[PDB]
Amino acid sequence: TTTVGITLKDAVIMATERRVTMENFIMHKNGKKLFQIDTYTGMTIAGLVGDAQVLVRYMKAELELYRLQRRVNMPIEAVATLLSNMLNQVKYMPYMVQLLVGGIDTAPHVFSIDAAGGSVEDIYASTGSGSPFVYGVLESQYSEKMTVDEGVDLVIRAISAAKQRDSASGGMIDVAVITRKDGYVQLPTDQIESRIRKLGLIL
Amino acid sequence: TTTVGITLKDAVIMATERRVTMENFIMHKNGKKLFQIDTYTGMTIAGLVGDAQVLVRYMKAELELYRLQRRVNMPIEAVATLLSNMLNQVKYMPYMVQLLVGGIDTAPHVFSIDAAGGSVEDIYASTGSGSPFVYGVLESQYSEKMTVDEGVDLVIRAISAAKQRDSASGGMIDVAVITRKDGYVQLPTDQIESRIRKLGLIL
Amino acid sequence: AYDRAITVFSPDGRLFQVEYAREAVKKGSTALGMKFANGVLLISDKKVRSRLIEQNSIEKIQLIDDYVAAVTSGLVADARVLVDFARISAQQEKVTYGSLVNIENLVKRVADQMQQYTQYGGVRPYGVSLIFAGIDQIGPRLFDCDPAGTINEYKATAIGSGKDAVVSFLEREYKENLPEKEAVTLGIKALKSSLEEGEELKAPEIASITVGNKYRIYDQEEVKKFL
Amino acid sequence: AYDRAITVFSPDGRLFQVEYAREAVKKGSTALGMKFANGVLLISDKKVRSRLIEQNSIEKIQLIDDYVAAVTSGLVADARVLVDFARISAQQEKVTYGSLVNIENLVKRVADQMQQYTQYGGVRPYGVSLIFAGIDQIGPRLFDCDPAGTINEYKATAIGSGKDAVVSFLEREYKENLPEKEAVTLGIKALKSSLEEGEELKAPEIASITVGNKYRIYDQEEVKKFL
Amino acid sequence: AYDRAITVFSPDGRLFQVEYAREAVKKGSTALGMKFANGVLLISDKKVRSRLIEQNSIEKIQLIDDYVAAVTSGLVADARVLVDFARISAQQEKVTYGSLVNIENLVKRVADQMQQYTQYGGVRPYGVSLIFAGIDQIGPRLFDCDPAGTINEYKATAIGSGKDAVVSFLEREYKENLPEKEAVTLGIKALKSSLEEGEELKAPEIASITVGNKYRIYDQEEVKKFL
Amino acid sequence: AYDRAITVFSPDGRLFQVEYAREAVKKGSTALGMKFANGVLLISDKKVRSRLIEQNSIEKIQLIDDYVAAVTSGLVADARVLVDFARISAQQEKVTYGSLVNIENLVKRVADQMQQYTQYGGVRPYGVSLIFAGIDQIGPRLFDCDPAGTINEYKATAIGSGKDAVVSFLEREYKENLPEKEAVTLGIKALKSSLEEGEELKAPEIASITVGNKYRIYDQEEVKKFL
Amino acid sequence: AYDRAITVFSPDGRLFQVEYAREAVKKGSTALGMKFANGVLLISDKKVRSRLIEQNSIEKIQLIDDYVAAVTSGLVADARVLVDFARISAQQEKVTYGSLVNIENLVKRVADQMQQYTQYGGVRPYGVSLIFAGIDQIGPRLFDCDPAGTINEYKATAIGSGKDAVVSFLEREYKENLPEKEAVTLGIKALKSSLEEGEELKAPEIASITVGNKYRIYDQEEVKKFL
Amino acid sequence: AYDRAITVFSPDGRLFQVEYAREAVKKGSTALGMKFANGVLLISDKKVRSRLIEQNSIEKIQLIDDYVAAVTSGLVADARVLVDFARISAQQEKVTYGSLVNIENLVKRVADQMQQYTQYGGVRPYGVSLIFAGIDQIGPRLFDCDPAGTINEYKATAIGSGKDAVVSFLEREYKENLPEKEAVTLGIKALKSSLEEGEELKAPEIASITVGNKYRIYDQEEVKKFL
Amino acid sequence: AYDRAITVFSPDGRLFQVEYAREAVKKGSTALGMKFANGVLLISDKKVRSRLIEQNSIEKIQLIDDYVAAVTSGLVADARVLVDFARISAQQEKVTYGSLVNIENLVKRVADQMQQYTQYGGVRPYGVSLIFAGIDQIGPRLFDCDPAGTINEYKATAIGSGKDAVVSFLEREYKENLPEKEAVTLGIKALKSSLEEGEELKAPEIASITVGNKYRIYDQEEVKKFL
Repeated sequence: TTTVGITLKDAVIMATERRVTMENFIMHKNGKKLFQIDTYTGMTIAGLVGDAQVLVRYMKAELELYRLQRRVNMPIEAVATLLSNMLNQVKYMPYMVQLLVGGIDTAPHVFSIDAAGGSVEDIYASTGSGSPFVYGVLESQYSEKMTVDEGVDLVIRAISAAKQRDSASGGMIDVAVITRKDGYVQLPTDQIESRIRKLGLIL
Repeated sequence: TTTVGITLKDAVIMATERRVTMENFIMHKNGKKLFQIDTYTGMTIAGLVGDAQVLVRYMKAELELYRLQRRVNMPIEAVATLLSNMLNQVKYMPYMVQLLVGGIDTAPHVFSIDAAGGSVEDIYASTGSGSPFVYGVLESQYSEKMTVDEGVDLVIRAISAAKQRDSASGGMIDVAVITRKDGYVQLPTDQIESRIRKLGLIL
Repeated sequence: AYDRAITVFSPDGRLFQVEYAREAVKKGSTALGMKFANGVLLISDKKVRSRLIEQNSIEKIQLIDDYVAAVTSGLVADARVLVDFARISAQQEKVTYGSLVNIENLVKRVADQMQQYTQYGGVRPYGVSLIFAGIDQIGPRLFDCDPAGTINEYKATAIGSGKDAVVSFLEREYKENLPEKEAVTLGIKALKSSLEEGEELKAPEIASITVGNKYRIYDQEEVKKFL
Repeated sequence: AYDRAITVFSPDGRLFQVEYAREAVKKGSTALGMKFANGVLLISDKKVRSRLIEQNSIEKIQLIDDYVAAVTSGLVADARVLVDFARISAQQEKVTYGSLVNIENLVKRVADQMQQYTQYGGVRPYGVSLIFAGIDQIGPRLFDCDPAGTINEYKATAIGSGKDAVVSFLEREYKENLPEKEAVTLGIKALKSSLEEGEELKAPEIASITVGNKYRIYDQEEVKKFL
Repeated sequence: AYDRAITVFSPDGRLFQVEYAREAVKKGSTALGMKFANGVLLISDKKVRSRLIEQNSIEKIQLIDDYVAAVTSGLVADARVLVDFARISAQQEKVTYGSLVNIENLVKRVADQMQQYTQYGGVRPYGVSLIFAGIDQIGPRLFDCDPAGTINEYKATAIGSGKDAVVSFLEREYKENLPEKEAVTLGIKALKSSLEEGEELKAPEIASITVGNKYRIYDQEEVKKFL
Repeated sequence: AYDRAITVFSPDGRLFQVEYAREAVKKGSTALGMKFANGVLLISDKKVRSRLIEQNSIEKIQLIDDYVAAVTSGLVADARVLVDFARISAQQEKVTYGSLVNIENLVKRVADQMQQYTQYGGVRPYGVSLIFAGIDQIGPRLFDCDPAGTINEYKATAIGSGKDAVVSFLEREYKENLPEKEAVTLGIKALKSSLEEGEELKAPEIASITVGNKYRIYDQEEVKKFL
Repeated sequence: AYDRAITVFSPDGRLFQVEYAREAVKKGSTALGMKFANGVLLISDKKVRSRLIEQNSIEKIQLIDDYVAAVTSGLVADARVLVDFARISAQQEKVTYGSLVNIENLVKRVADQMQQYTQYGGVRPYGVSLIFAGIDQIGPRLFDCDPAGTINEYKATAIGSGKDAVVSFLEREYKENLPEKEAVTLGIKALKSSLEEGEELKAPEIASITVGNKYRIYDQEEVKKFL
Repeated sequence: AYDRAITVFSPDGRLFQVEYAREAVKKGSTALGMKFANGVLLISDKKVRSRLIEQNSIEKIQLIDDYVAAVTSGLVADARVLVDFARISAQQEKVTYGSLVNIENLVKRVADQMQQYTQYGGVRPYGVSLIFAGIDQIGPRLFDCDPAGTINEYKATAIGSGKDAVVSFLEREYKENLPEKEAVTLGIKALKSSLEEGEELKAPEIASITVGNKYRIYDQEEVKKFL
Repeated sequence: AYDRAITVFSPDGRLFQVEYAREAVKKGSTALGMKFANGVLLISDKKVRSRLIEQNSIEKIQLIDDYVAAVTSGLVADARVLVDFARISAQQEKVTYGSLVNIENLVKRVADQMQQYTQYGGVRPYGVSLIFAGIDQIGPRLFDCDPAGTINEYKATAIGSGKDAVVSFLEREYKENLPEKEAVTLGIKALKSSLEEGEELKAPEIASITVGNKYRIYDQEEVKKFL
């Protein structure tokens, strides 16, 4: 797996790829690892597929319930703190996952959460077996000043590198842009394919 | 074991074979690994025979109960989500299984579910020790445009390959075709045997 | 008096609170079931209450599984909770043995629950009667069940307000092994028997099952042809 | 008064609620059992209620296992629950020791359950009497059991409405060690004795077991030849 | 009398404590719902009590999820506790199957909780009625629910003090499949119908949902254009 | 009044429900025990009720183990449950220490159970008295025990209807250390003393145990020679 | 009558015990809160009882956390136990999510506890009303809560004996968005309004919080300048 | 009235059921204890009831351990259960710390159990008083304990019917630090004081313990020399 | 009437059983505490009852720890059980944090227990008041606590029969920050004030603690110099 999350001025961009392996055997080319879990919040999952999925459902549920009881969306830091507690409570029988939780409250935020419930905010983060290659690309090419279209390209690029050097990663790239104005928008396939072509790339 | 599930325009086709081994010792030539569990849903089982069977019964039960309480059949994605939760709840003392769940709601669907409750939809999937040979055949020979008769042949072919290179697989091939029109129909032996002959094959 | 608590026998050996629970059953609309040639059926009156209520909403015949159905009469909340229990109890039998061999035992498990609430203080009895009809490895079966937990197998029976008019009428006309189409007529006659003075009989529910088959619910167009 | 709660002794030392529970037993139809030459039998009246009730449905003699049977009289729901308890209790003894050596102990386990519900508040007694008859390593055995949890072993006994007419009649005519065919006649006479004024006795149930054999239920054709 | 305890049937078979619990519902302000062309809506009166109370505080239409809403009437504390239960119950269904396929079952789960508190001693019934409205895989749905645990699906219905004036008025004017804008008018007329003698109708709440969409709450500026 | 609940002291400091429980004990038939030269014995009256009851069925002297026996009087169901408890309690002592050293402690364990049901609400006392007789490492022992849980060790004592006649008579005649054959005679005289006006004394039960030996039950042929 | 048990509805659908619990609230001294420009405040009367009581001992405004405060009125023991519950409930929300986003939910959790004691037998309701005031991610918030578990959000409200005098007075004078120093005056006027006939108003407690800041408790020197 | 339930205060703040429990204590025979020179003793009256009761059976002074004894008065069943509880409680203290340092704490543990049964409904108080006498690391100790759970340490005290005669007499004659032989005489004089009109005082029990030694029970030959 | 059960509000919002519990407190002997210069003290009357009771036995001032003491008044059994609870509660705080920082929280924990028994049926309130006095990180502290669970911090207060005479007298004479020797005199005067008509004041108990030091109990020789 390769998932990545970056923050900008008034935006958050999340991307994954879609490959699912049971060892070296590519069982599904087209799984889903990026999920919207609130109006302005998304989550990416890496690690054991079963555990990750159970958590996606709990989160969707518990964040929708929060919203109705409070009439505001759960602050992104609160979402991370909630998960911190859930995962830690069961650290010795854990959910075997790596989560990125990204979104917009008063500002933008990306949080990275481990299987023991340690949560940390950074201005970018990546998770999964392909994550070090993304970190390489981001270290070199990321700027806080980047526009949204510059950022969308950046992640497409990063993941496309990760894909080439991680046999655990592959398939079409999913991207989502989260803004205060238009909310969580999942960029449509044909627009992403268009940019892979324009940057000159493969899968 | 070899089981396979494929989707087409308005159809789902599932096939297994019938061999049951306790190690290298072929104890039964003629077990049953394909089951109808709702009007338009079927399930294939691979893995520990006891666990797989206990699940077949629960599913039959709980999907019949759903239908009466709701007066509609449980959506195929719901069936997969149900199983996801069951298997995950007990991930550390698991059902040692690999399930395919296939059927028709508004469209057709095949889902593959692992022993930790990870569920994923693909347009085809295979499970069991013979699965990689099926995946070889399918990769080469499968088309979305295939007619139902073309598909029925395709799986008979896939499994007949798997049988030849997997000592864990063998016996007569079971096939079922699931359509909105005629529902779950299990194709009768003599019609399958007929097609094995016409494609020029063995067991 | 001795009628204030479910755990108290009267001096003649009566549980008055049970008998009163049974009076709740009489306030329900009539329903009947009868055995016929290789089959069993249920019929139940629909007292329409308003244009504004959805008709395919709470009607009273409920499938327990594909081969077993039930009608209730009495408190509607309690009927619901018992039907849902009956449904779960049927599925448990199917998971333990892969098939419901004798329906008598599904009924017995439901009746047991009902009796249990006539022996412990701090609970009230279920104010419901039920009829259970379906096919099993013995044949077609027709049972009833009351707040007390009391079971009887019948050839024909009724429950609800018009019970007596209907059991009285079948006591005179009922014949074993009619064809389906005639049983249904005989049933409709029985039901009409129970109304007072040239009062309309609007579309009832009818469901039937014959050996080798699954249950079928008559739709109201088919049902009209018997009015 | 002191008759409103199972846990309250009267000043003379009486548990009135238990005594009232016993009145529930009198409302059941009569049944009797008697020991004979290397065997024991049970007979029970069938008050037919309607053409519409299935006859081979709830009749009152129930096998507990292949060598032990019971008749009940009183509240039918409670009879059911006690018979099923008796049946489970027999199987537990068989799993612990591989055989039911003394039937007295099966009865004792059932009677103990019944007594237990006459000592704790918040439960009412079971309104049932039972007769247990069967063969074991001691010989043929005949017992009865009441709401209070009281056991007696008999040569002949009855339960139900006509108990007194029947116990009175056997007190005068009963002989030890008759042959089966005569014991059954003597029983039928006893039963007839209990009806008032030239009233019909319709087909009762009869079940018998003789040492070395299994229980056999007379079918109503065989039973008729004694009427 | 037989009206002091939830577990006690009257001699006619009545649970008076349940019926009194129902009287608590009548003290709430009126609310109604109705189905229309590919949609369903709810309207609820706001009896303003004071300048000093925040208006967007406790108003009575509560989303259960994005596609399901509810109005309550009766004791406000109990309404709250049931709405919060309904909400949790909806999320459980969504975590088990990934979608709420039939709303009838969410209502059934709530109604079951309510009925449970009419069978055990030591608890009182919930003094609340609810209306549930939303879209699901069957279509638009409108339900109600009462202290007894009784469910009905409606085309239009009301709850609260002015229930009868409103159900009476819709019985005469209601038409299936109006457009949204007209349904809302018809609703407001019904509501006005229920007040006595040239009494003001201040801004009610209105919420609607149409197939394929999410719920929308009318803001009071939009609501005024129907007064 | 203060006699309706086991947990309520009267103003004079009386538990009336316990005293009434004691009245149940008086309705049992008389039984007595006495110590003699290196032994102890029990005698109990058999009021024969009918030809039809088996005699070697419920008679009242019960071995608790090979060296300890008990007679009871009062409610028969409760006697049974207490004898079976006593038996289990003896085996527990034997498994913990390999031998019942002091019988006083077996009695104490039974009496404790009995007392426990005179302190908590929601249970009624056991309506039984017992006599315990046997040999242990102290010597021959004779005890009694009542519904209240009260213990006394005796040289001779009685329980049942004719208690007072018998305790009165032994108060005058009893001598320590008689031989077995004379103690038994003295006992029978005591028992005869308690009947009114030239009334028959049919065969009682007698059981005896002497130091170094096991219990022996006199068979009715041997018992007759004392009538 | 129907006012002896919390679980019993009157025939008009009233829980009298709850309404009586509310009468306990009226015996407390008056307290009020009001929203103003970017802030909220609380004021509470101090009826001084004696020179010998420490003043900075039990006064009635309690911080729940740094941004949320409460005043109570009613039974003091129960007030204490609720404030301490509120405090623990706030910290739980902070450990689960790292911040108290909506105060409505803290109040809801407390009100739920209070309602729970108006549905189960064997507990009495809390005899307390509370006001909750603080700032959160929505803005300044003012709530009240009663023995029944009933919530309302206010712009201004009072609790205690002088509630009506004070709510009546604010109904006429209160304006939204005053500055702090004027809101406090208006409050003191309202409070003075509630005393009878030229009676002294000794130093009340005042606490306030404005957006962006923490709570501040006026010390009695600052408070005097408004008398 | 307010005397029917242990949990109910009268309006003057009285637990009448406790007070009545205390009246049970007065029906026991008198017993006294007194401290003397480096020792403490107990004396208790033996009202002989019959030749037929064993004397060395239930007498009232019971060793709790080798250095601690107790007399009881009141219901004998409850006394027993409390003495056995006191014995077990002493051993627990010895296992935890290897020695009973302060007897006050053994008494406190027993008194706590007794008080516990005067605060919860569904249990009645123990109808017993006790005196505890023994030596410990503080010195010789004499305590009493009542149904209420009330402790006092005494130089001399009595319990039972003749309490007041005896406490009155010791109030006038008792001296600290007598020798053993004289304390015993003074005690016997006190006891005699409590009987009416030239009534016999048969052999009481006497037990004594002096610092550095173990308890000793006077045998009735030694006891006679003081009569 | 509404005064028979702790869980029942009167119509004016009163818990009469609590108020009656309070009347138990008035039967205790008087005790008082007061703050002085860098210290706090307690004084309690000793009504001597008999030469025969040990004086250094149950006297009423009990150390909770080395820096905290308490006096009680009311039922002595319940006082004991609360003091022992207070002591355990203090040690828990010390084991969690290594020091008792605020005594208010020890009292709060005890008062919470007391309140808890005024909300659940099936328990009675503790019939006790307490005074708590000691030094902590805030300074010297003086509290009281009643059956209801009500806390107040005082400069001086009293509990017991003569409470009012004493609180009345200190209301007129008490001055802050006296020296120890004068506070003790003022106290003794207050106490004398409460007796009627030239009645003796025998030796009370006095205990005092001053900042930086441990508690000290005046021995009766030192106490005499203030009489």
